Amino acid sequence: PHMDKNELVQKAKLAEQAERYDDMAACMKSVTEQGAELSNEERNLLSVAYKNVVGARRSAWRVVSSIEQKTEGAAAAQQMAREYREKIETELRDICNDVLSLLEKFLIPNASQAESKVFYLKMKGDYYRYLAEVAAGDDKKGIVDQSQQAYQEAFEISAAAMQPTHPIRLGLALNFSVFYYEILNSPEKACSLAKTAFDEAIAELDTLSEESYKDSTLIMQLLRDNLTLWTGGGGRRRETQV
Amino acid sequence: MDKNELVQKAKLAEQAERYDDMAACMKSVTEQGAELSNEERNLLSVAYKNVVGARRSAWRVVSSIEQKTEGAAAAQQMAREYREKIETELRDICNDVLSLLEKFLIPNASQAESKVFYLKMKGDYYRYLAEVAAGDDKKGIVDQSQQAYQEAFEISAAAMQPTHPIRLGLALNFSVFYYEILNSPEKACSLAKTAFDEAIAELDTLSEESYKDSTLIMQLLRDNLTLWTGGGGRRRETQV
Ligand SMILES: C=CC(C)(C)OC[C@H]1O[C@H](O[C@@H]2C3=C([C@H](C)COC(C)=O)C[C@H](O)[C@]3(C)/C=C3/[C@@H](COC)CC[C@H]3[C@@H](C)[C@H]2O)[C@H](O)[C@@H](OC(C)=O)[C@@H]1O
Ligand SMILES: C=CC(C)(C)OC[C@H]1O[C@H](O[C@@H]2C3=C([C@H](C)COC(C)=O)C[C@H](O)[C@]3(C)/C=C3/[C@@H](COC)CC[C@H]3[C@@H](C)[C@H]2O)[C@H](O)[C@@H](OC(C)=O)[C@@H]1O
Repeated sequence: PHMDKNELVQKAKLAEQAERYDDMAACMKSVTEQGAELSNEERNLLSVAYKNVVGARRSAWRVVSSIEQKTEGAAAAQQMAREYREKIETELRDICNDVLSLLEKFLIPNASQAESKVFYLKMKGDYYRYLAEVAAGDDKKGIVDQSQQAYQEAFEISAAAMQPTHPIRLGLALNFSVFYYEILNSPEKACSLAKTAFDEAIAELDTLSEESYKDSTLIMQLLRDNLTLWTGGGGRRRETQV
Repeated sequence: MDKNELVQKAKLAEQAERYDDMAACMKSVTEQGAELSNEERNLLSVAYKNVVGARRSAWRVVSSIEQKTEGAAAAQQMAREYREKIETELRDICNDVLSLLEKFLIPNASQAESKVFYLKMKGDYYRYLAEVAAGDDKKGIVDQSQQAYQEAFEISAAAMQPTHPIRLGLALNFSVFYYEILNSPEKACSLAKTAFDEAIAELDTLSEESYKDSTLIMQLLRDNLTLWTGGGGRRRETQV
């Protein structure tokens, strides 16, 4: 029925504890469709739910894609893997389009604060990036442009209105960096973006609050994990403190 | 879709951890009516193990939340109704498996090892029904599980080696059935200890490269024995 948003959130937390993320996503989708601005808690429940729904397809897509490449010497096995991948892609695009619709219809146009604006624009960039991961041929370029345009708009807002220690500004830099490295095949810009975001958070560490401490320090390590991974083939100088 | 294509897509779904797809593929193979190979048999069981295991895990999480929700009638009802929703999915899965066992797998089982596999499976999925049963229907569900386990137990005791992973796995689950469903811990321990002792008497067989599965089940059997027997004056163990 048309239930209260607190009732739906309660059901979403029940589904989250049971690791039933379809249910959790359906509850938070209904919360979004009521048209009221999401609280930080509801926003995070929505994001986590669809993170898990789409992630199951992305991990399965990579497994099947790898098998398709490993079986390229046999036509029957390769075609079976290809057709299974195409089924998974259809599920993947339907999920991404579902999230992208909720962003366009409810979340982005109703975002009244820069923090939430950046959150939803980063989400838009992420789910277009997930579409880019499985886009083939000539239709990839348009999807990549959509991802970049949302990331860059979120980056402009974030650079002007958010501290470098804010988890959303850090998470934006992390994923935008991955976009440059893996979608645009631009490792220099990807490393520059990751290194700058980390360094700026370190430089202004005194702006980090307790409520953002665990999230921000986690994402700062994710930034360094990627930099260390990418600045391989020589380099990755160890760090001291004197 | 031909038989061999279905099995190949089932293996594909297994690697992708898409167990609903895997179960659907092996159910279609089963419904073709021919006897399953040992590989196809294992694919079918692993598929439905994961499909039903997700509901059982979620059932226990939601049941616990529901039981801990005192003085919040609305929240407790919401938790119960969500558990009941999970229960319905769980029953449909078990009924699906039990129907496949009764219509195809058990009647077509040509040799003892297969008969024991499928009869153990029938005992297992009736046991899963018993875990969420109550009222009047539980007694009948429990009897169905015990009768399937018992026949598998008599066939395996007759025609299978004590080191066979199917016979060991039967002893593991039948003993748990006794401990947990029938509240017969001494029967449960004796069943588990006899199977463990009879297999450890052929320890050289268990060390062979082909007996990794029996080796795993032997760890579980002894784990339950340690859990159920002793555990009072035990001191922690080290190894220099
Ligand atoms: C019940 C609510 C749940 C679903 C658990 O919230 C998830 C998490 O929600 C918050 O954390 C957010 C957040 C995450 C944190 C980095 C988790 O950090 C930990 C474990 O310490 C991961 C999540 O996916 C989430 C919600 C998302 C993002 C992501 C948003 O892009 C659009 C990039 C930034 C990051 C932000 C929003 C984090 O603030 C919280 O601050 C976290 O609490 C902790 C651990 O401090 C909580 O684990
Ligand atoms: C990887 C998965 C696939 C390919 C589907 O096979 C699952 C597994 O299938 C076989 O193992 C069976 C088997 C299991 C073994 C205990 C797994 O052992 C190891 C070392 O991983 C667990 C499975 O669920 C399965 C198929 C089921 C049963 C169970 C059936 O009850 C009705 C009773 C005991 C056990 C038997 C049938 C085992 O022989 C094999 O012997 C295993 O191979 C090894 C190396 O142990 C393989 O991992």
